[PDB]
Amino acid sequence: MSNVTVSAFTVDKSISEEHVLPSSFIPGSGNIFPKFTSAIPKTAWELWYFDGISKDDKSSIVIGVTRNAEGLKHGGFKVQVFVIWADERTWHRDLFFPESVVSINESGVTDGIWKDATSNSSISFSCAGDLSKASLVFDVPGVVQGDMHLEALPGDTGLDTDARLGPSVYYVRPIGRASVKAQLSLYSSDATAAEQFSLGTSANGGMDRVWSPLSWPQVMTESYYLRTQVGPYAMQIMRIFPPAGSEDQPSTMARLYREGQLVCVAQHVVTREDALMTHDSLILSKQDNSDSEDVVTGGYRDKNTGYTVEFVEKGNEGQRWKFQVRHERIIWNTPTSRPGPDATGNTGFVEVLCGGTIGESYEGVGTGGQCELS
Repeated sequence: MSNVTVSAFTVDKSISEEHVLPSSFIPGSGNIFPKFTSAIPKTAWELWYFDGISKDDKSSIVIGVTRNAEGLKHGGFKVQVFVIWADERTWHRDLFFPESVVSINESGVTDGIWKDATSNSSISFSCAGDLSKASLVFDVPGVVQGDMHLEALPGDTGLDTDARLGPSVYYVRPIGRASVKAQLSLYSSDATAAEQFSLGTSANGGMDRVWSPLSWPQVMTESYYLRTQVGPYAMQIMRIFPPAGSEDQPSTMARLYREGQLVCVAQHVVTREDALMTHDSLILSKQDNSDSEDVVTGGYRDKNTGYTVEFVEKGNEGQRWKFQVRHERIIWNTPTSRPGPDATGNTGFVEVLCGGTIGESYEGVGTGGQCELS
């Protein structure tokens, strides 16, 4: 009943056994529309990611809307929802929907609807054509109901930058920098009680769009995610280490903004400020200050308490921005191996940051995540 372009998947019919090639990356675009349009191969995956974190009280919300075959045994395509309250209570669900539909409508809005007709449940996202905002509607009775809204902050969009994350993954950032609001009713597992969640004030966040034809262990052994507003600064980092047995350099899709102006476009990871002066570069190193009072580690074999971030502008005269990243609160700990002293895992953090150029000590909070595969 309207002039739509549509990719309608069901978990029963859209998972292919043969290998499929995805449509190509659209430079300068949010790439919101799915790249595996008719069927998705067993190893491939697609991600629509949204988060926000309150500078005022450190409440935070994290949404992963995915297509991939791993949910097949679970009854559909997975959506992940994590929240942490100001008081560090947490809530989480993996939700599986048989139907996933992404469409572009007559006004240019791209809508994604993950639905489960027989439980009257759905989670949807909606991206404005100009990516000036995106909103989500949670409608899962007895589980989660409410909405989330992201508004793009003024300035450069960063969409005219390289989105490759190594040779097998594309990491696009449709909304790099946004203000965020979220209100949810969150139910207990038995659905007899519900708690209210309101994202705190002065919340920042954004939206990322990620996809690959290869499984996670085929593209990386470890990843670090970070998104934060630090006074005038805003930065988004994804850094991976190459898969086991490879010998590539680490990869990164890392960006630094100042007053909304994109000032460092780092596609390379280095260990030293002079290692690669022909390119904007990133130094990302773990820290271990287990004696500090305001720090946490993940719940697996990585005992790092934080990271040092340094953006190194290109050139002999290039600027340098350095930020300390301290893990302050645990949003989630989920395993990527069987239990044990050497177990690996995936941890989400409320991060606290401080830094800038020399002579600056701006502060903010951010969302962090680290995953180590085995």
